[PDB]
Amino acid sequence: FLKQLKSGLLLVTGPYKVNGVPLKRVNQAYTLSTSTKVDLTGVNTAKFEDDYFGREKARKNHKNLFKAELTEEQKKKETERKNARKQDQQAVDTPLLAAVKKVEFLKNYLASKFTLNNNDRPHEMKF
Amino acid sequence: SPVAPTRLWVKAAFTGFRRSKHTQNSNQALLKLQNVNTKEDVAFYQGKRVVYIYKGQKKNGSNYRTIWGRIGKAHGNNGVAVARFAHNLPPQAIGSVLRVMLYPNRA
Amino acid sequence: VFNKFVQVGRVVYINYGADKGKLAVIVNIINQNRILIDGEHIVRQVIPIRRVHLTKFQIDNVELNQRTVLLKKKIAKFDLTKKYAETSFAKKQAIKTKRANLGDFDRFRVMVLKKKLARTSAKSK
Amino acid sequence: MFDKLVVIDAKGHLLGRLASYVAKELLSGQRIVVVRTEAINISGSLFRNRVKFSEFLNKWMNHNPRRGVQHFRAPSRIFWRAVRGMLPHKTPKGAAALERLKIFEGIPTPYDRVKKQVVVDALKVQRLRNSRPVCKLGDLSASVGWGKQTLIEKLEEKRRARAKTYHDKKVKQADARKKELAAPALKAIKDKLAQFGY
Amino acid sequence: VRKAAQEPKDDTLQMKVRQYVVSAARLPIEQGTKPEILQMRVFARDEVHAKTKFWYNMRKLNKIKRSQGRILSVNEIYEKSLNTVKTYGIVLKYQSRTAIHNMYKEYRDVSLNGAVSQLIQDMAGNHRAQPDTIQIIRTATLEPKDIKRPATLAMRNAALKFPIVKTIHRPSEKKYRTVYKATRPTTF
RNA sequence: UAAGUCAGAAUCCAUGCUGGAAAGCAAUGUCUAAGUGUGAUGAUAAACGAAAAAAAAUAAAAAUUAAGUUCGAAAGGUAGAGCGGGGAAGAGCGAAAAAGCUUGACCUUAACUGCUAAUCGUAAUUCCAAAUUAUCAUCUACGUAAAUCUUUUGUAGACGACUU
RNA sequence: AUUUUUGGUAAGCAGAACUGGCGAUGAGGGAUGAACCUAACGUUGAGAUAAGGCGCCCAAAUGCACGCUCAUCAGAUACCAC
RNA sequence: GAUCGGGCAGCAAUGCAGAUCAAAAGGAAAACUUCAAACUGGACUGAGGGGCCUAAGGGCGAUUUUGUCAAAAUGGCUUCUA
Ligand SMILES: [Mg+2]
Ligand SMILES: [Mg+2]
Ligand SMILES: [Mg+2]
Ligand SMILES: [Mg+2]
Ligand SMILES: [Mg+2]
Ligand SMILES: [Mg+2]
Ligand SMILES: [Mg+2]
Ligand SMILES: [Mg+2]
Ligand SMILES: [Mg+2]
Ligand SMILES: [Mg+2]
Ligand SMILES: [Mg+2]
Repeated sequence: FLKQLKSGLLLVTGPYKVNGVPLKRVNQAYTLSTSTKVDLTGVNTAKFEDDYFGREKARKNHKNLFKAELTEEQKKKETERKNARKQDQQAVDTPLLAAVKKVEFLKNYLASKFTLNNNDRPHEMKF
Repeated sequence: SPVAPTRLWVKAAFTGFRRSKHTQNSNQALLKLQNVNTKEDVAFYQGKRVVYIYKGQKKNGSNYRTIWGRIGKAHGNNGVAVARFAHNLPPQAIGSVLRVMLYPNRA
Repeated sequence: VFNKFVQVGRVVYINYGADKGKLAVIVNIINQNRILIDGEHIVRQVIPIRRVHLTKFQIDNVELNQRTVLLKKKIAKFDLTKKYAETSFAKKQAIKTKRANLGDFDRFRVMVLKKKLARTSAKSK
Repeated sequence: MFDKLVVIDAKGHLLGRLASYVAKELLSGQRIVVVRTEAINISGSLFRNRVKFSEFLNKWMNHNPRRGVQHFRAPSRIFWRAVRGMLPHKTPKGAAALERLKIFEGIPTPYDRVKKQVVVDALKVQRLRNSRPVCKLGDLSASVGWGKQTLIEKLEEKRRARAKTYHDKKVKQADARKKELAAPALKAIKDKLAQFGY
Repeated sequence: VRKAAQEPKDDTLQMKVRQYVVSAARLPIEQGTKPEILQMRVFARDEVHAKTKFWYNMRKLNKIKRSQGRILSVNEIYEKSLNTVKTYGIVLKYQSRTAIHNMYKEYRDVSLNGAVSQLIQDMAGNHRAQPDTIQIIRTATLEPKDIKRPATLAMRNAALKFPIVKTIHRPSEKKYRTVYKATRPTTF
């Protein structure tokens, strides 16, 4: 977790090298808060605010039967946005890898997925 | 591939609808969540969203189908809870396992 | 055989109560189903012998109907605390308490530590 | 109730109770297998339960005995009738419930290996005052002429002997792996975990 | 569900009897007078209940009826020390299908309320008595020289030991309850 | 007689006997042309560790009050690595419903290393395994064994059925 | 039907009194069933109940505490089946 | 200080230890009843389509944001199932 946007969404980085979850808008509701915390000493969040993730959507109109695809201009714009993001990430991920790399298993622990064990009891669990 | 990697849903059973000897409300299903035992523990799931998945002929390229609902309330003092779905669950469903999911996390 | 008895001044475990997981001593036997209970961490209670488990600690210093205070003293002098604390029972119990407090990372660790204990034993030398 | 197949060892279990439990489990989707039925217990004089089973032998469809009730004399079926009694067995749902239960006497092949389970509430020791009367099923099925008791015993012994083999091997090796767990390299990791809240 | 203060934390373990003192006077109510006050000890589960018990006994014992008198007050009595075991005697009259009977009973308990509750349960089970029918004549906390019953005197010794011969398995909370487990419990 | 024990009936249960389409099971003779043939669509009262083998005893013991256990558990990828996992043939053992266990050509994979993850846009089953089996379409094989009717017998028979 | 009643050995018989009810009336409970128990009905969702229940058929306690009981004919409750 | 007993002593005469009741002088606390103040998680619902109104605080009885939807999708029909 990085910071909480004004829209309310959570700002998020799986370190894209470790997780594969690159940089994400997420909802508070859809997540579980672990007591494991990594410091971001490299906090860059000022860069990123809501308007950062837009997207451009095709026109679904009553004359095309809401049958839509994106134009070439759109392919381009979106490609450019993507490269831009790829860049902006390393900025954030970079101090991250570092901070995370200094915590013993935290790299693997981040790489891993969270499953329930049969015997588990999510209602009494301590995270 | 051997299995699905991570399944984050708790297993629930569909007991039946909420009923009296001669009468049944089919609006309220009853579930028993795995390793959920007393009213206290059931309460923990109060708002939670629960799914009913089943398979069938191809509908929009997916061979499965779904009914979504929420556990609302503790039914009786062992672990049993009323669930409401969008479409009241079909009755053969009774023998079966439903997915309790942890999605509803709020402040 | 019959070595462990319910006696005036027995050391008992309170299970299935508001007081579960707590040691206590027995001052009197009220009928055949209920005993009179005390200790540092528990009010003076009447409890059905059913809810209780005999601990194999008999304090012969205890006296019939002993006041809460004097009891607490005798109990302290006996080290129910140290003695029980060494018990396989309390050891296991504490271990449980440990497992209780563990986070996602703690589990994960334990898992990698668990895998290692397995795959590494070939280290003869 | 969620384990894929429960297998219950009916030994020292009380008929009616083991019954109700397995029944519910069945209704709610648990697929069960009960074993060693010949070992189930019933509260009462063996006599009294023979009186009773006799009284049952006595019921029949008048004009045509070969229609309707079949009076089954094996412990397996005694239990089975018992459970069918506690389900709505004429209901398609009840049917399913039934199909889930399989029952045997002794412990047949597929079931050597799988772990046998117990219903705690159903135990003679747990349920009945020690000095009150009881029967084992196979004794009843004896009085009513189910011939296999002797065979089952022999067969059981055979399997007991395979057990001692499994176990002994399992012990020997499992001591050797516990001993080598106390060696230096791993003693380290042991300590790491203990501290970790073993 | 209204607890009297001297009842146990677990409502299960004892009946809802409490011991009351009720006192009233002939209705005419003359001011400066030095009234005859009629006072009685009743065991009931309510103030209301106590009033009933009161009046019943009072109309049997004396001329008075309720339209003829006034209730001055109802005061619950409490037991001194819940720290010791005491042997209580109780003297009863109850009504069995044939006739009416005077009984003397003893219970070892921590409260006179407990003595009574135990008395009622017993009287139901062994004698099929109806609570409403039961009349407690007199109640005494017993001095050792005075305790007559064998199941009472049975428990006086310090050398008292019960092995617990059979332990019926009873999980600690519900959270631990399983129908079927992978191994068999033990007794001891 | 309450526990505990003997004797003991034209009784009861068996033994013997007749049925036995119990939509039960076994052993055995021969055959099933052509392939451990493929394709598409499907169904299975219930896949996402739906994980897990001592035996016996509950008035036992020197000693352990709960499977309130233990084991497994990392990315539904690629390239390497290879703790480890699975197993041809044949040879061993194994029968209560023979379910499988050993050895074994070989097949495979975890730590670790590099790529690849992001635009599936703050959720909508995480559609993939295993055991079964239906339908349609097709490629190869145009064969093999046996039965029945049209005959026959009278050890049987209303007709079918049955012996031959 | 409750209570009160007369003839009658008696009757799920024959007659009377007050209040109901059933007929003309469904719903839940007494397994079952005109006159019992709760309760009186427009279509529908929620909640908490009455009568009655909560081992399984069956929603809900194999709850927590008491007393008493072993039947080679146990017992299991209003109107109810003696 | 006084009683008592289901103590250890003691051969007895007696002491140690208790438990109950308790003087003046001090301490420190539990359960119940009543009446109040306040936090957090759920379920069901949103009838109506104004500018009027006032105790000057508000009332008059849900708004906001976002995602998906072209394909038989949604609703229905016939048949069947629970
Ligand atoms: Mg004999
Ligand atoms: Mg006869
Ligand atoms: Mg009257
Ligand atoms: Mg008449
Ligand atoms: Mg009247
Ligand atoms: Mg009336
Ligand atoms: Mg008419
Ligand atoms: Mg009516
Ligand atoms: Mg309703
Ligand atoms: Mg019980
Ligand atoms: Mg449709």
